[PDB]
Amino acid sequence: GLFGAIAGFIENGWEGMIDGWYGFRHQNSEGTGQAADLKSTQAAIDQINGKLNRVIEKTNEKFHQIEKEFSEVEGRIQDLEKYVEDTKIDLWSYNAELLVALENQHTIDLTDSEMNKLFEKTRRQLRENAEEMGNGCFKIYHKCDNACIESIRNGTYDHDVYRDEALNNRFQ
Amino acid sequence: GLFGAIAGFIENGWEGMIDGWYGFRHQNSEGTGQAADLKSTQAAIDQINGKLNRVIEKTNEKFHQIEKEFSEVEGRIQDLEKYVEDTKIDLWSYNAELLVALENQHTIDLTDSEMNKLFEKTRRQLRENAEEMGNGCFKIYHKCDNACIESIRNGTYDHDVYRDEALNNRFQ
Amino acid sequence: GLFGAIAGFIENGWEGMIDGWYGFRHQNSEGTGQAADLKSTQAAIDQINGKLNRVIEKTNEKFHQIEKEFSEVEGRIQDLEKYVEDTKIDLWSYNAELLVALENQHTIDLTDSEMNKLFEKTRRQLRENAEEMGNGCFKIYHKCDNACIESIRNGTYDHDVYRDEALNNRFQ
Amino acid sequence: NSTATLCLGHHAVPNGTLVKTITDDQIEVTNATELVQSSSTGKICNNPHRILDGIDCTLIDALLGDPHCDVFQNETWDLFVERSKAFSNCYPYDVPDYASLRSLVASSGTLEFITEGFTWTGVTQNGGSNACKRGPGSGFFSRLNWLTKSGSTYPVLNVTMPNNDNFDKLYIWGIHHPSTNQEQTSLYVQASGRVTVSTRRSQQTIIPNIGSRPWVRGLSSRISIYWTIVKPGDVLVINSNGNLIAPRGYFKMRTGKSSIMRSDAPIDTCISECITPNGSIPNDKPFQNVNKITYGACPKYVKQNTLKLATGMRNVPE
Amino acid sequence: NSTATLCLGHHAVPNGTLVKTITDDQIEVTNATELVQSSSTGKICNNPHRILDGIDCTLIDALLGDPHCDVFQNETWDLFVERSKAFSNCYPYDVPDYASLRSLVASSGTLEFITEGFTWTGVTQNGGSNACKRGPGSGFFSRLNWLTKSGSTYPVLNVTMPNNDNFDKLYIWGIHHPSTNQEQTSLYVQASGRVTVSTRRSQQTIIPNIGSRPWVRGLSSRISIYWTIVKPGDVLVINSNGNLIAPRGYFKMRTGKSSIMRSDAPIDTCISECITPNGSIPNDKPFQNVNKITYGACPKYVKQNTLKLATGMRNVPE
Amino acid sequence: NSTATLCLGHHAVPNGTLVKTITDDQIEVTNATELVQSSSTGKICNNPHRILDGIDCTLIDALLGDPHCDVFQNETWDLFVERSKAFSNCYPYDVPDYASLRSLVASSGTLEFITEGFTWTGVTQNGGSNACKRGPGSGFFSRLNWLTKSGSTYPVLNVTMPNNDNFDKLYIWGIHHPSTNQEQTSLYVQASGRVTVSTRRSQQTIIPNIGSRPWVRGLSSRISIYWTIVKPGDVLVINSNGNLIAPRGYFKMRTGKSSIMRSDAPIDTCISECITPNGSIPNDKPFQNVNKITYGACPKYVKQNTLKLATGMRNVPE
Ligand SMILES: *[C@@H]1O[C@H](CO)[C@@H](O[C@@H]2O[C@H](CO)[C@@H](O[C@@H]3O[C@H](CO[C@H]4O[C@H](CO)[C@@H](O)[C@H](O)[C@@H]4O)[C@@H](O)[C@H](O[C@H]4O[C@H](CO)[C@@H](O)[C@H](O)[C@@H]4O)[C@@H]3O)[C@H](O)[C@H]2NC(C)=O)[C@H](O)[C@H]1NC(C)=O
Ligand SMILES: *[C@@H]1O[C@H](CO)[C@@H](O[C@@H]2O[C@H](CO)[C@@H](O[C@@H]3O[C@H](CO[C@H]4O[C@H](CO)[C@@H](O)[C@H](O)[C@@H]4O)[C@@H](O)[C@H](O[C@H]4O[C@H](CO)[C@@H](O)[C@H](O)[C@@H]4O)[C@@H]3O)[C@H](O)[C@H]2NC(C)=O)[C@H](O)[C@H]1NC(C)=O
Ligand SMILES: *[C@@H]1O[C@H](CO)[C@@H](O[C@@H]2O[C@H](CO)[C@@H](O[C@@H]3O[C@H](CO[C@H]4O[C@H](CO)[C@@H](O)[C@H](O)[C@@H]4O)[C@@H](O)[C@H](O[C@H]4O[C@H](CO)[C@@H](O)[C@H](O)[C@@H]4O)[C@@H]3O)[C@H](O)[C@H]2NC(C)=O)[C@H](O)[C@H]1NC(C)=O
Ligand SMILES: *[C@@H]1O[C@H](CO)[C@@H](O[C@@H]2O[C@H](CO)[C@@H](O)[C@H](O)[C@H]2NC(C)=O)[C@H](O)[C@H]1NC(C)=O
Ligand SMILES: *[C@@H]1O[C@H](CO)[C@@H](O[C@@H]2O[C@H](CO)[C@@H](O)[C@H](O)[C@H]2NC(C)=O)[C@H](O)[C@H]1NC(C)=O
Ligand SMILES: *[C@@H]1O[C@H](CO)[C@@H](O[C@@H]2O[C@H](CO)[C@@H](O)[C@H](O)[C@H]2NC(C)=O)[C@H](O)[C@H]1NC(C)=O
Ligand SMILES: *[C@@H]1O[C@H](CO)[C@@H](O[C@@H]2O[C@H](CO)[C@@H](O)[C@H](O)[C@H]2NC(C)=O)[C@H](O)[C@H]1NC(C)=O
Ligand SMILES: *[C@@H]1O[C@H](CO)[C@@H](O[C@@H]2O[C@H](CO)[C@@H](O)[C@H](O)[C@H]2NC(C)=O)[C@H](O)[C@H]1NC(C)=O
Ligand SMILES: *[C@@H]1O[C@H](CO)[C@@H](O[C@@H]2O[C@H](CO)[C@@H](O)[C@H](O)[C@H]2NC(C)=O)[C@H](O)[C@H]1NC(C)=O
Ligand SMILES: *[C@@H]1O[C@H](CO)[C@@H](O)[C@H](O)[C@H]1NC(C)=O
Ligand SMILES: *[C@@H]1O[C@H](CO)[C@@H](O)[C@H](O)[C@H]1NC(C)=O
Ligand SMILES: *[C@@H]1O[C@H](CO)[C@@H](O)[C@H](O)[C@H]1NC(C)=O
Ligand SMILES: *[C@@H]1O[C@H](CO)[C@@H](O)[C@H](O)[C@H]1NC(C)=O
Ligand SMILES: *[C@@H]1O[C@H](CO)[C@@H](O)[C@H](O)[C@H]1NC(C)=O
Ligand SMILES: *[C@@H]1O[C@H](CO)[C@@H](O)[C@H](O)[C@H]1NC(C)=O
Ligand SMILES: *[C@@H]1O[C@H](CO)[C@@H](O)[C@H](O)[C@H]1NC(C)=O
Ligand SMILES: *[C@@H]1O[C@H](CO)[C@@H](O)[C@H](O)[C@H]1NC(C)=O
Ligand SMILES: *[C@@H]1O[C@H](CO)[C@@H](O)[C@H](O)[C@H]1NC(C)=O
Repeated sequence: GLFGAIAGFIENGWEGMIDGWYGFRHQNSEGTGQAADLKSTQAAIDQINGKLNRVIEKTNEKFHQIEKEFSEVEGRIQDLEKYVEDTKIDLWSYNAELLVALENQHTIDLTDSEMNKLFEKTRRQLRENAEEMGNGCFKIYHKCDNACIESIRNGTYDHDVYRDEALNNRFQ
Repeated sequence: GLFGAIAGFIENGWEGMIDGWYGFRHQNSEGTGQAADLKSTQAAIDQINGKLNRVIEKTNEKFHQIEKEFSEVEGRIQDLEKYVEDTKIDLWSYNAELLVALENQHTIDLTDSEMNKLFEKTRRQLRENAEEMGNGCFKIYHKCDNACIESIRNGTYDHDVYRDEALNNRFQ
Repeated sequence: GLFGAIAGFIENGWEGMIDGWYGFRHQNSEGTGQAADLKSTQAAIDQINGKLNRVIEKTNEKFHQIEKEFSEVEGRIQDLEKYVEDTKIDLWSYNAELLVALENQHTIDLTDSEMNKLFEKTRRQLRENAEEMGNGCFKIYHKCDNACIESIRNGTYDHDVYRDEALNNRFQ
Repeated sequence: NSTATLCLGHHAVPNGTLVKTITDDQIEVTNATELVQSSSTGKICNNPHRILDGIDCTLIDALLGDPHCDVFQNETWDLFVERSKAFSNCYPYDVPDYASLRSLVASSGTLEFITEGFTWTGVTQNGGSNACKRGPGSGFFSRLNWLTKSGSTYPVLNVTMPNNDNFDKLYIWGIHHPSTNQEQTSLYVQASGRVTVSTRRSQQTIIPNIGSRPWVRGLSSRISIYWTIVKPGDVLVINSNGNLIAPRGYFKMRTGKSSIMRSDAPIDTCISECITPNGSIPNDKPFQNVNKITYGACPKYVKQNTLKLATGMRNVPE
Repeated sequence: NSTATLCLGHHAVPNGTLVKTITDDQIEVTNATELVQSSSTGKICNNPHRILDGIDCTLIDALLGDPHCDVFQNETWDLFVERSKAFSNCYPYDVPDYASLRSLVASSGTLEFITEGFTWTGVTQNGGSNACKRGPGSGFFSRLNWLTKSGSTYPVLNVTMPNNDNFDKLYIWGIHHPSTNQEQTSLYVQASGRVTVSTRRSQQTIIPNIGSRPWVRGLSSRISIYWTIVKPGDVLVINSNGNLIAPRGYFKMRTGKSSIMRSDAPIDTCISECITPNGSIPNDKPFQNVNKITYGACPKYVKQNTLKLATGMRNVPE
Repeated sequence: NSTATLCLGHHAVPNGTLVKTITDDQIEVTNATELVQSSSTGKICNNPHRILDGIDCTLIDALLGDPHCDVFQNETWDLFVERSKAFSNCYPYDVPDYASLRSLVASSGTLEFITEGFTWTGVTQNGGSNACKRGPGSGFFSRLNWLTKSGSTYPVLNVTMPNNDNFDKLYIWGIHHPSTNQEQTSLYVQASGRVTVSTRRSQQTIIPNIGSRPWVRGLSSRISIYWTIVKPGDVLVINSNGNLIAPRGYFKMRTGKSSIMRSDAPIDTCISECITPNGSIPNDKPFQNVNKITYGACPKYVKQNTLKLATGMRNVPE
């Protein structure tokens, strides 16, 4: 929510996306398509799984302790024991709350950061043949086929082949 | 302070701004103006009020406890009671410090993030008729009146009407 | 790691850099060079030193306490003392772990943010005479000497002197 | 001109507030809020709890039945307030395990006393002493009974009392430590006494200790005070052959929110939920720096004196 | 057309999960995980710890040697389970400092008892009582010895026992409080008794207390139970002239993981590492809301009932 | 060429350091710092605190006045160091509530003893015993007085002592438990003793216990040690008719930074502010893993052994 990609200039999510968490969707001169992006999906999944393994890892092992339930009324010692127990419980519940509160915020922020990173990388790939329309889509000013998009998806777009006709289409 | 908008490429704040937290200020062919932006102001205010309501919410209710002030010298039990009390106080003061330290950092960062989000949205609105001057201002390369700015303020700027004369003014 | 500069579109670090943490490296019409940037280096160093001084500052001072090692077997009171001691230790080790875990993440993120801030500032300086190549380098479309780069390094680049020939070199 | 200009910015104020962050220790923001309550009104307000002012009486004195503590009969409370000017004006006594009995009675919240019919055959009841004047003549505690010899003999007292109800019973009894060896045989003809109080799960036996002690209110003898708790279905038995301060009935035991607190602040007619010895404090802030002794829905005690939370952006003036 | 279009986006689901953050208290994500275990199977499983079911016996009864507790001889455990239907069916007794002895024996983990040869000259051993029937006749505890007078006299018992081994020894002894003053001189001819048990670093002396008490299982007398620990190199001495419940040997003391727990859940044949009075619970989650009394590698107890951790992005449906 | 090139970057090192973050457990940075101190020099340095080395004396031995503890008279300390080779070489004794007295004397910080003039009429003072040799002859503790019969009788001692000063007074007294019933009537003609020590707010009465005990340094009798605190304005009274170990004066009570610690590390001439039984450790790091027993401005004890804080950027080598 800090970078303004998810719930920002990206209006809403896609429910037809079942391969990965982030993907593309192109409208071409032959028909519509759809794909996924394994790189960002795996990055986000690895970070979230690392955090999960960090929190759920086991630490506690206690065998013999104090009495915590009493049946009669004695005095100073019993009052002190109940005080000790109650202090411990009240100090652990606060940690339990704060940890979850912090980690949810961080998880939301990192999942919002991956989307912006993917967008900025794609923008830097289409050097000066495309223009951003403000809602997440790019407008490309030359003619691609299904063999043009797959090159922007796996990092082999050669902008020096379409640069002149894009410059002629978008400035005149 | 992470995004570099407040105290970054924005030099200083405006003290003539009393409507909202973020706003515009235009210099036109008829005279100067000023306005505010309710969207970002309300977003930031809602987040800060939510955090405030999170921290100040009431949890403690204790009735009968141990003795914490003594008048004579007895021995083991009194020493143990003073130890218990002191441990509890020392463990709660640390939480009190850390909570405020973390929340101030997060609040500063989110108020710095809203400004960058507003700037980037405005940049995406003026698609290719404006150029950024690096200090927060935009330079528009066509002729607006007071009816042109109000459209960039409430999201109705139609860039296809001024695109040709802007392209002729900024490239030749 | 949130902004995608370090370990992102910047492949790897430079080991010939011993002046500062961030710097430039230009390839010109007369030969290669190298420099550093004191501004961002000092910003990052000041923030990290502030955090360090925050954590290592001294707070603890205790003189007389309870018995924590025993030689015989007595009963309720000794069990309660051992319970109190163990609870205190287990509650302080958790804080010790969480503090370091949070601060390392924040330090990595701020050192990644400074690099992106420097890059974006440099991009805003070369207004419309340069193009980003996607891997950290800028391509300038006019002819600089060693007196042209030093002006982009100390903030005196006047883009209105090279704008026409850059526009003629990069659009035709 | 053939162009325009549109600049963006934020707002600022002439004087901000200094707050602490993770890195910097003094940064300027446009606004902040305070999180530590550091003052009290000085008064103790009497809503919505029930406050009982122990003007000159301690709790044990009002329990045993001191003569000047006779308005605290059958009283109830939610918080007992003990002043520092309190004194005792009856027979000198002492309670082994004083804190246990004080915290046991305070946390119950009642002084309701039911009178039971004991039968002590062969002894003389209702003993008095000029150190505990009740009006114009001599007297004693109002909830205890001083048994002495009857004419020329003091038999072996053996009594029983069952508990057929469905609540606990609290019995207060005692023993009398004389001053000399002639004061013994002139009150209890046996040259040594003994007190045994028993249930089906416990027993307590006391032997008196003859000796001289400092003069307190005109006497050198003393009285030791013990207690017993009888649970439903059980049965109390008392056995003695000298030096017995007998009970007259039982107090009822309850469970809930009740406590005791030492303070000298006056009492007022406000509405407040947290009480400290310095007075009542509002509990709208999460932390507090007034006192570590509290009662009610209170904040938490911290060592710091000020903790400010930023509620605005960074202040960068012109 | 002479152009194209390439849009980016993320995935969404029809129904998400509500989680809490630093600012917002209810935000919708695509997935979450639960972190607080809030249920138990109801059974106590018997691996990999060693569970001993104290069906009708408490720990002190199985230690002293009650007649109906004769299957708990030389037993070992990792967790003793005390039921709520447990009762005693022998001579009425009472232990001063009961919790200390219970926690001392429970944390050792053995009832292994070695028999030592004591020599009490001038007295009659193996006393019985019809309140502790062992079969068809009268008996007593199995680890204690009731010494009475021999014919017409009761000499002064003085005995010693050294510790030449390399472990601690635990001795359990007692004293007999009679009912009347005629029951004294008919069992121990001296009109008053005394018991002194001493080491080279400690001493304990007890005097009996004659008196009437409530009838429990047909008697009004009682027995008080004391203990002593002898460390290597030391030596125990016992001195008495009446009212001595003598020991027969010593228990061995150990150190490790062992405890006691009150619960009424049945026992099963699973594998589980954490045990609560409600049963065994899995410990794959970091927190727990079942019980604050635990044994083994357990989670931690918190007051909350649900704490969800987000494991996905924010859900913004179409 | 007609163009140029300007690239930006950061710095890297050949070998970094591995740190933990919120998500990843092993990430490489260019530099880090250590936050847990895990070693000690082995010596105890003697500045800026005042260290007193209890070479062979425990605190109670140096308090009572043992013969080989006669250099610890009127001493003061900030931290008493008790070795493990310490032994006692005087009359065998025992202190009920030993830990209470040890922690009460240790936290005061003085052994300053003022001699008061008591008057015991009718008894013989300055008793000795060959188990506490002081030089070539028999002796006793240096701060206690052994009163025995004078010729053929032992009257009832009754003494008083007021407190007109403005500080507390600490009195140490005791009682003598004989071995047989003939050792009683040959030292105190009465066949039973009794000691009563009283103030205006308290009382303590002890009765001796005749019996045989293990031989320690050649005797089977013992001495029990009790204490009393007299506050300003009060008055102490002592009453007895046998078995009295009388005091000779009073210790002065103070309040401040003082404690006791068991350790065997030698003492050196450094400057250090934190002391552990393993020696003194520097306190420039916020945490510590040496010992949980500390004195002074120390770090805090944690279970971890290493915690590294990153002080640089991420290391991405060529
Ligand atoms: C064992 O040892 C103790 C210790 O000495 C003895 O006890 C003291 O016992 C005497 C016996 O009478 C006590 O004496 C009385 O003291 C009263 C205290 O008044 C004090 O307070 C006033 C101010 O309020 C001072 O001015 C005064 O000096 C005292 O400090 C006096 O008021 C009494 O006078 C009353 O009664 C007698 C008759 O008995 C009259 O003749 C007097 O005129 C006066 O009206 C009286 O003098 C003394 O207080 C005890 N001291 C302490 C510290 O307890 C035991 O007696 C002894 N036991 C045996 C068996 O001998
Ligand atoms: C000091 O004061 C105490 C208190 O009163 C006296 O003790 C009581 O002592 C009497 C003496 O015998 C006890 O009496 C016996 O009570 C038994 C209890 O049964 C009870 O339980 C049944 C149900 O289980 C009830 O129905 C019944 O009402 C009782 O509540 C009886 O079972 C006994 O009967 C047995 O023995 C006698 C012979 O001794 C036979 O004649 C009877 O038929 C019967 O078989 C017997 O009656 C009484 O229980 C004691 N009460 C308490 C509370 O302890 C002391 O005696 C006294 N000391 C002196 C020296 O006088
Ligand atoms: C009640 O029961 C107790 C327990 O048995 C009796 O006490 C023991 O009492 C005897 C009585 O003398 C004690 O005997 C003495 O033991 C000394 C201990 O030396 C021990 O240590 C050395 C090594 O240092 C060993 O070699 C030795 O075996 C012992 O273990 C001896 O040194 C004594 O010898 C001294 O004095 C006598 C004169 O009395 C001389 O004849 C000897 O030669 C020697 O010089 C002596 O033998 C014994 O130690 C006690 N044991 C314990 C464990 O306390 C009580 O006596 C009894 N009460 C009554 C009233 O009978
Ligand atoms: C990236 O995707 C493109 C899809 O267009 C792959 O290939 C083209 O590769 C096929 C394979 O023989 C050739 O026939 C086409 O002529 C190629 N077209 C272009 C425009 O290059 C390409 O191989 C993929 N690269 C990687 C690394 O996976
Ligand atoms: C946004 O602000 C503009 C201000 O220019 C509003 O309107 C123009 O609307 C008036 C209203 O009748 C017309 O007369 C003008 O011709 C409009 N000018 C242009 C350039 O459109 C507009 O209505 C506002 N929109 C919203 C949604 O508030
Ligand atoms: C920034 O660096 C430039 C390096 O080119 C400095 O100066 C030029 O300054 C020299 C100094 O006399 C002149 O001879 C050149 O003609 C200048 N060239 C240009 C293109 O301006 C400049 O002074 C530096 N500025 C600061 C503030 O340090
Ligand atoms: C609340 O009452 C307590 C009790 O008196 C005050 O505590 C003391 O402060 C004075 C002066 O600073 C010291 O001389 C005492 O030693 C303190 N007593 C303690 C700490 O038990 C406290 O200052 C009061 N608080 C306010 C805000 O009035
Ligand atoms: C686990 O067992 C404990 C012990 O009974 C249960 O605790 C009680 O809950 C009932 C009903 O809510 C209350 O009446 C009791 O007062 C509680 N006893 C306590 C708190 O000691 C507990 O509910 C059980 N937990 C589960 C999940 O079954
Ligand atoms: C500091 O001293 C303590 C006291 O001996 C040391 O503690 C022990 O470590 C040894 C060997 O690891 C164990 O056998 C003992 O059981 C430990 N005693 C305890 C934990 O009380 C400790 O290791 C020393 N620390 C250093 C750094 O030397
Ligand atoms: C401080 O702020 C208040 C309110 O904004 C203003 O009235 C006052 O003049 C300011 N004082 C100074 C010294 O800036
Ligand atoms: C600062 O915040 C408080 C509440 O947190 C508010 O009452 C006050 O008006 C704010 N200051 C200004 C100048 O608005
Ligand atoms: C106190 O209460 C008891 C029973 O509730 C009653 O018998 C008695 O008369 C009451 N005494 C007073 C003074 O109210
Ligand atoms: C909830 O989600 C499940 C699984 O995604 C789906 O089967 C179910 O139909 C959904 N129900 C509603 C009401 O959205
Ligand atoms: C949500 O996460 C859990 C594990 O955390 C996983 O088992 C489950 O499949 C996830 N939900 C979906 C719809 O994939
Ligand atoms: C208990 O153990 C002891 C020694 O280990 C042995 O002498 C005795 O016979 C055993 N008793 C039973 C019933 O196993
Ligand atoms: C480790 O770093 C040090 C200092 O930078 C350097 O001298 C050493 O050669 C390095 N060793 C390796 C194996 O990289
Ligand atoms: C790493 O940091 C420490 C202090 O934190 C410093 O002394 C050291 O020189 C640093 N390492 C390098 C290579 O500069
Ligand atoms: C100890 O101090 C007291 C009073 O301070 C003094 O009377 C006595 O002589 C001193 N003894 C020694 C050995 O210094």
